[PDB]
Amino acid sequence: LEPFYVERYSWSQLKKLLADTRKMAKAPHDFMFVKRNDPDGPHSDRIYYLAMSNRENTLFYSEIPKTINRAAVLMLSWKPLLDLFVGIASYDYHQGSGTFLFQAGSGIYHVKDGGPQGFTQQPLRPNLVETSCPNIRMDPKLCPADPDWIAFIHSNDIWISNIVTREERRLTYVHNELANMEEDARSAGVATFVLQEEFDRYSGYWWCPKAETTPSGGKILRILYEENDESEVEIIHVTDSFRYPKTGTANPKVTFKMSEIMIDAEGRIIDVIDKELIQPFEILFEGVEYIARAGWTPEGKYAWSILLDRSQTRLQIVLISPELFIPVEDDVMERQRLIESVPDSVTPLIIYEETTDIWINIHDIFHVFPQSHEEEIEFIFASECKTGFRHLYKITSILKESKYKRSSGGLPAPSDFKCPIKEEIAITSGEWEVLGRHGSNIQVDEVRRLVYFEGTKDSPLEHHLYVVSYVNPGEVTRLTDRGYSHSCCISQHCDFFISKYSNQKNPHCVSLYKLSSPEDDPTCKTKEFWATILDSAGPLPDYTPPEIFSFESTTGFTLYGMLYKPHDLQPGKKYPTVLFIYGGPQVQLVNNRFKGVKYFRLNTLASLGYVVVVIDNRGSCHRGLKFEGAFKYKMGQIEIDDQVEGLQYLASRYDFIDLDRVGIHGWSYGGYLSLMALMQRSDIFRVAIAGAPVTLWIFYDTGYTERYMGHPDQNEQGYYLGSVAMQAEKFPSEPNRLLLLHGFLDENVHFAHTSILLSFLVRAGKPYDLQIYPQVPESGEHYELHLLHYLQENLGSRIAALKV
Amino acid sequence: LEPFYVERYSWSQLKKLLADTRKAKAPHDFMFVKRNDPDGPHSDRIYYLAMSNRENTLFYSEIPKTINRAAVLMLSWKPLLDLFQIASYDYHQGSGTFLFQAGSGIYHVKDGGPQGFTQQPLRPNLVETSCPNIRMDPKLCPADPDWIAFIHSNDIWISNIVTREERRLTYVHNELANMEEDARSAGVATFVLQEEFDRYSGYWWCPKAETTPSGGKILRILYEENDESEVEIIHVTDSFRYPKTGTANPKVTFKMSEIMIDAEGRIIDVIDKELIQPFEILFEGVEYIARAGWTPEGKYAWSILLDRSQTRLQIVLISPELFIPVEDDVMERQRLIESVPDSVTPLIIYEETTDIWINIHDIFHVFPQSHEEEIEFIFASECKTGFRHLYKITSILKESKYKRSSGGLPAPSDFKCPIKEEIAITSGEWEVLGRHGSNIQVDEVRRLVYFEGTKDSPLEHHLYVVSYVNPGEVTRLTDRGYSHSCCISQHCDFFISKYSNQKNPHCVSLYKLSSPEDDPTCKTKEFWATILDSAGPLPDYTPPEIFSFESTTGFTLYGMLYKPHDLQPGKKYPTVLFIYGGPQVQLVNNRFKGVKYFRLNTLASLGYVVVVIDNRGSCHRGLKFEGAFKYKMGQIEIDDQVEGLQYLASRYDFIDLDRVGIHGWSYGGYLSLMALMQRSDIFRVAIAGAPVTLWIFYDTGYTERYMGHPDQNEQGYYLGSVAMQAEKFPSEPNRLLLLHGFLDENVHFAHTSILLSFLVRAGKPYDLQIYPQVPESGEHYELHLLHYLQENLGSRIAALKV
Ligand SMILES: *C(=O)C1(C(=O)Nc2cccc(CN3CCN(Cc4ccc(Br)cc4)CC3)c2)CCOCC1
Ligand SMILES: *C(=O)C1(C(=O)Nc2cccc(CN3CCN(Cc4ccc(Br)cc4)CC3)c2)CCOCC1
Repeated sequence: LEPFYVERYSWSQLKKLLADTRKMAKAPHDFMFVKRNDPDGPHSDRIYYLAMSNRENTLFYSEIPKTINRAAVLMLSWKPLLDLFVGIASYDYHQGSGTFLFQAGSGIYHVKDGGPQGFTQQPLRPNLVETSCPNIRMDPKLCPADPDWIAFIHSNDIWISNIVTREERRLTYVHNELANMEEDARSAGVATFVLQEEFDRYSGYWWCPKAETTPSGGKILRILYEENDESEVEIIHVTDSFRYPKTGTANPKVTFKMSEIMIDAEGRIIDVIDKELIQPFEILFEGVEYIARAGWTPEGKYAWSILLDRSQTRLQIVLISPELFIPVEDDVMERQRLIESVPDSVTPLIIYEETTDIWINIHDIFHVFPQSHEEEIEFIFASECKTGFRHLYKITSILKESKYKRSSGGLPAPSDFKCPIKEEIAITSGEWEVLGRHGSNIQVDEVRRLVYFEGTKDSPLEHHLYVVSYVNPGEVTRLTDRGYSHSCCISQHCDFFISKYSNQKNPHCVSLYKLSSPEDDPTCKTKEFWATILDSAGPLPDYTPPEIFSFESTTGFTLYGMLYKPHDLQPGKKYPTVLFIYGGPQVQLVNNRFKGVKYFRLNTLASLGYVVVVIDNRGSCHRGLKFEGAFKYKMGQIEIDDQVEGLQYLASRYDFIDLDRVGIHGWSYGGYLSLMALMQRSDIFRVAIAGAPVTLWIFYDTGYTERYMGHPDQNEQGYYLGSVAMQAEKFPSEPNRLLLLHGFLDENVHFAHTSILLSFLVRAGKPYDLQIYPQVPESGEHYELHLLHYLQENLGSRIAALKV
Repeated sequence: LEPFYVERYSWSQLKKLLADTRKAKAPHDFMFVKRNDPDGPHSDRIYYLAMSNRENTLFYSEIPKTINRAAVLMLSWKPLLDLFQIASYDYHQGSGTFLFQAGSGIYHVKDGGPQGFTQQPLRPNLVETSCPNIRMDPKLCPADPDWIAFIHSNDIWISNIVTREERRLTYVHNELANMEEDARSAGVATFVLQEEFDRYSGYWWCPKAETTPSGGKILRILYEENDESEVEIIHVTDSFRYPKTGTANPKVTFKMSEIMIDAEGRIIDVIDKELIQPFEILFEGVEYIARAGWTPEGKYAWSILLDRSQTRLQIVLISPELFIPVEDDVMERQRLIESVPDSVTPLIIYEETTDIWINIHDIFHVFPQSHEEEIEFIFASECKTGFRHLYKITSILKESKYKRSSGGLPAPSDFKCPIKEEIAITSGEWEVLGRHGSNIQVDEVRRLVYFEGTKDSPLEHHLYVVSYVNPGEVTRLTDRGYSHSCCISQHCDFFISKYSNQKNPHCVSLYKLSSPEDDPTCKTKEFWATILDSAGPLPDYTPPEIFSFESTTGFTLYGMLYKPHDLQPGKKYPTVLFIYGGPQVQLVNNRFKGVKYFRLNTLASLGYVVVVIDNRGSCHRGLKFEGAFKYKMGQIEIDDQVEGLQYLASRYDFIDLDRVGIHGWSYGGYLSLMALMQRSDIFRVAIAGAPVTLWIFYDTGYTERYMGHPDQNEQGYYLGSVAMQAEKFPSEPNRLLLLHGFLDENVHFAHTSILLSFLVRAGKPYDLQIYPQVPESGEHYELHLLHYLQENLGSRIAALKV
């Protein structure tokens, strides 16, 4: 078997090759369906959505016709909703009023469409909400109970503002803008760094969906909101500064407040009353580090929250009555009578609790039914805690008065607020997961008593949409077609769904499907294609898709991989191999989706003469908790076995794979594994290129690290064995084998990781290559040029093998 | 001619080679104290600082009245201090008090005063404090050695070492405050003055106490007070005030603490005094306080003041009568301003200009005042002939035409003093040295001045003496064949020389000075004793050859040549040019290069020709030679380097002109980048360590001296800033390697960072090594550099690789 040698391009030639082959718009999303209710007209529904038509991500609408010509294919045209001469990330809407609300740059704007006002046939001028606030307003939201009222965040404080009356009032005085960050670490209504980065919770305030009428003929509006104290939280610097909770250090001090807003009959503010918890957060919610999720019951009787312990191994869904909140009062005497005024019946309610020896994966599935009985609550939730696969469970929990009495002056026991479980029915089950993250949610038809959900049942390589009864769960009907991964949205009216779908051969597509029922059984569901929203571009002419492969592993699981065969393959000749790797939690690289946009350059590599290989090792997602839990406390210790195992699977089954000439490359967790690879399996991997790698888990945040690696105090040996900075001595003593790439201003994986590795590589007298991108298209081009040139001169080419 | 290829070693082999080949401060800050004991054997005790891996500390040696002139006396080092349960020191002849900082503490001891001479180590006595933070820059009051001053959290404090009384004199800085919020300091020299003018202290004791009626006294401290509020701020892995070229330097003034002491040495009172008119009014156009002190009797403070362009120097006398108590009360203040007579004016005793630049030095000697309207002093200047010579000046202290009471502002020449006389003491195509320890010692009895100079050669420093009265015969006291660094005893009967040459490691020796009985002004020297024996020629080290070549520019240029060891006939070798090439430095001279530049030898042992050349701009060749790159930094240095390379090559067939690398640090890293950028044909690889890449990112004091304000020099700043010219770099990799420390506070990493941005944006390849924070860093550097040169310049694979 002869070794193949890649063309040795000059730097100038490689640059040109890359510029020619290079020669990604946000596909429509945030769909909403509004009925036309016009019997004489041709359209059942208008859909609104966000999309890029190098453009503003903006609002569009399309017309859903009552009938189609089933001989032809209908392509909906995109009608601009706004009169435009930055972007719109998200929008808010109120059905009764037809009020849209959204941020675009510095301005909060609003418009009406689809309400009592009727339906525009032309773009609307966005109406700016006037403000006196110096700085940018963030995270605006319509009050669902009065669309004249919005809320927003200015300088880490909650404000409300009336789009009719022009009235603007600050609700919280927790922070002053002209201040030092060491001086002021307090914020209200804003989710802190760890909750954004590690739990994907972006908002920290929640309009109560219902009014309460005042006897005068006015009303009370309400805002549940998280208030955070970051005083005790590590501060770090980047070429400004922010509060980063390093693993094993302090997370922010947290609590629930409730802003109660009295409005008169003319819609002017009478008074604002900031309320606090009757007993400090730490008493009422023992053991709870993070507020993962919060909102309200549909009628606003209770607020709810999903609460986690620091070790993220215990989850509690808790009901919080507005009555548990008493005004913020200076005088002890006056304050003392308020606490007596609160009855002992008004206690917190833990409607659900679960635990695992692995970890809770937080998700966006939680549906509450209307309350049929004061003493009960009925809800759908998803959990891996029963079977080790995320499944939907319909639960009834009893709102028993607690044993604990505040009047007595004692402290509450652990299980004092636990609620009995009347009913806990599994709606789904199997060796596959319900998806509850990154847009994946459920839709509940309360009339037909059905629930639409996305899942891995047909294959862990493809997402499909499914329906099932939550009343007598059995048959799970798949609604999307096989041979594609789907990302779906269901109309609130549950008579339509939209799928964004693709596969390795074909670019993403967006289609609309009409849902029907046979007249004899409403619970049974069929789908018919209705219209295209976004036509697939079509197979890329210059792009050759990889083949998906699998192999039963010695670890007892199937492992899936992608193999990019060298273009123009020669017989008898063995080729140099590049392993591209992520291999960390919460991510799957290997699935039936178009990889031609993001991983187009794995194709470019194949074109130069490299075998390219990707493998989802254990710890990767869409394979259930047991498969994910394999590296718990042992990050870095197993992933490279699985990668090597798969590489030897392929090498015995194909002989164009030259095992003497394997390179590995990855960003973030991949950068980490690329370093671990050269360190542990020096005999397999000739070169390792580490992009922005984790090199020292003690330099990484609480929410992520402690979930997978525990508190460092109780896992020094795992933290040590998983930290490449601490094991510098194990790298090769010959150069041209280790390449480090890092953004200087990285705020997720600090440059700190790369510098601390560099000081330890120097102490250990080890060689290294480094590249830095100090601030942007120009950086990307330099990366790809440097990567291809490094692989050529140090792996692929003639001169590379001479160099040893 | 068949090309030599260096043995291709592995990383682990090279690391081992460096480690095998790898297998302490010389006596300094000397002082001579007379024994004054007729029956005893010794004339003098000498105190000095030295290490014998060890703490730098105080030692003394015994100078014998006589020696056996057949033998060689090695002085033995007696430790003066007892180990505690030192970088500098102060001394007070009359009392024999030593004062010095050792770690966090200020200690003191007595030797050689009335209390006599110890025969054993003394126990350092701690100066007790209530101050939370570390005390800096302790100094004895020359008027009363019970009192010291020191700096604490950027304010001046005093402390009596007998009474233990402690008092803060200035209230300018709040320690517990944001560094951006509080930017005032007192008695402390700011970044640019330490870093670009080597002034380290910001306050000066008046050397005399004025007696009061009560039997008490008044002690005086002149101090600088700085406001750094408008100065740019930069942050490193805290933050500090860095004046970027063309931006604001600190706001500066003179202040004076009057300290009333009673007859038992208790502080009665402390009065803070400010200039009667602001600094900007009294000293028009002055930006920098370069130097300051007192006249020997304490009648005047003195100062050497520079303009922003560093082309005007003034020496100014400042009477204490010029300061008034700080009074926020308008009525009181006006009354105080009226009470100070118009006859009391700053006296500019000297003023000079140049179209090149002023070079600040440490030479300034004031003679005892013999008349009230005359001051007699010795200064040094390049401004008359373009070489630094000593001038004896007498200036007339007339009453000024400006009268404060007329409510006007003074005109630019109102404070200028007539020059009664200006006499050259030295002259010639050579310079008096006045920096890095070089100064004069004036003998006021025999009317002679000892000084250091390049008179005999630009490659050797020598000690010289000459009369300052009928200047003529300059006598060389040090011996030819060595570069010397010297200190003269205050009694002027001895001198010490730390000397070396290319072949021999540094040595320190004591010489006795004598006069023939018939002429005290004639001076001879006799060897007396060795203070530190030379290690002897290094066994493993092979000294380079000093060469020179007559440049087309019309100057002799000097270089050093390391011939490749075990030289083969008919074979040509790869050449490493090592470079600094910048102002204020000379790499090529007759000194031992076996410590600092030992690795240039290692290179030659591996089969590399090594070249070093002092291009124009380098020092010790006078102001005209230095002035070559005025406004044009980066545009001429590499021509000289290449001229000397081409010269060596057309004389030696063993230089492979097709395989030249260049390497340096700082200015040398700059020129290494400039080299590959302008002379791509000559240089295969540039290794740039801590390069300046953007002249607007460097400081005021240095950059504006050599390049002026950026507005006056758009083209020089552009052409001299390599980061502005990233597109002129090679498109082929393994030619450019950058080395930087992330924490550099002189050449910020920012220079490397901005360069990388433009290299990326221009699609250019580069290599990078970083030292994040320590002897392990140096070893890795040496290891990466030798291996890099092997792989990419001098080995067989290197030739193949192209
Ligand atoms: C890690 O999580 C994180 C990071 O991912 N950083 C990062 C930096 C730079 C680029 C990317 C995107 N990535 C997309 C896939 N490409 C594959 C590839 C391209 C080109 C070639 Br020639 C081969 C393979 C690589 C680049 C991601 C993000 C969070 O913060 C820390 C850094
Ligand atoms: C520039 O002025 C400055 C600087 O000099 N930095 C610096 C950093 C690290 C080391 C040195 C010491 N330098 C001594 C001379 N060596 C000669 C040599 C050694 C080894 C080999 Br293999 C060849 C030649 C080189 C290193 C100096 C200091 C001021 O601030 C900016 C950085």
